[PDB]
Amino acid sequence: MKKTYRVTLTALGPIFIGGGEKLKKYEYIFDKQKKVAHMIDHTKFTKYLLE
RNA sequence: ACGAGAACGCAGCACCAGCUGUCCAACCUGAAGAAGA
Repeated sequence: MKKTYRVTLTALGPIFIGGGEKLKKYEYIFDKQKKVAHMIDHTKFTKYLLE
């Protein structure tokens, strides 16, 4: 018989699963002073470029 | 000066009426977006 089991996972360390790779900053912004990286809303990015 | 002369085997008539090319059936099975030193 089939028995379901709800599973909870707590990452003790950092866990990374990839979905894509990007080179130096083209699809994101990196403020080196504040150690903060911003990902640009790409459709709003192209609307802004058109504007 | 023919057992012969003259004489449409012709007229009207729907190969037509009823009937599902239908019934059953997962595009499915397995696979770490991942690793040197």
